[PDB]
Amino acid sequence: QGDVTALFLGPPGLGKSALIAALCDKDVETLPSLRAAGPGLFLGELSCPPAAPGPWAAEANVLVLVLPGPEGNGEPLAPALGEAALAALARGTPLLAVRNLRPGDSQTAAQARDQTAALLNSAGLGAADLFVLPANCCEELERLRAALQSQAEALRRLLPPAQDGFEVL
Amino acid sequence: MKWMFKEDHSLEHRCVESAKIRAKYPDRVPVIVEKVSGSQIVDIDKRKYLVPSDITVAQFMWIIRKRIQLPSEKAIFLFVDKTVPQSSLTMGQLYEKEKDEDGFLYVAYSGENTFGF
Repeated sequence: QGDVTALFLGPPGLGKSALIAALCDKDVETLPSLRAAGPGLFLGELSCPPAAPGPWAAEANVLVLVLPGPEGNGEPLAPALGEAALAALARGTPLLAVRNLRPGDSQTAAQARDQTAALLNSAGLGAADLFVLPANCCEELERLRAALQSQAEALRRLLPPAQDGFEVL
Repeated sequence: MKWMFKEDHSLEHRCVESAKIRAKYPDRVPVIVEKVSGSQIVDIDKRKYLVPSDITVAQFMWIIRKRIQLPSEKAIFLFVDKTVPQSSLTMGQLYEKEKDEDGFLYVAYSGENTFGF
């Protein structure tokens, strides 16, 4: 009877809102702003920077990292976001990672996967389930949708309903 | 005006809480009620409410009066962002106008408090 919140955290400009809309476009409800992605599951996103990821990730029942490729300014996993992901893992929060490729990227889906898988592993986040959406996005997107839904099916029994503690007039 | 609710929860916790309840109950607004610190009026047992958006501020004041059993010959006042809200607004309208950044609407109440507000 509980409601699950998956938060997508990562740099600005990576299309996290459109990713959430794409994930929710094929859901019955379509017939921080949270969007329902099937019963019991809400998806939200926060750009980090500038938000400090730690306090938000602490509220995520599922944590989804959204990461850029190597071409980007800086490096794909900022220290505070890596530390927040390690804290989620330590407490048993399911961890997912996404590379949302987009037209004219230096990387094939295969290269982005291999390099991002290696980066995550090297940062102690090897247990993250990695999704690499092609520029054309698809099979990976549907795998992400189903992984989010199945992680959420399992967590509902640990979590109160959203109304918990509210006097519903 | 210290708010126990805010003291008890991180800003992020409060944001996700209101966001979840707003997504799940789109015709209702989440409200925190606290009596004015230092005031003489009896306290209220429950602080956290899910209020139908269509009831008026005046009607919500009557719900609060009933919850604290305030005798009819005593006055009650509500205060939202430091001022007296328009009694004929609906709670949905008051929410959209005065909601906290955390997505909750914070309503303080008192009696004819000698010490003001």
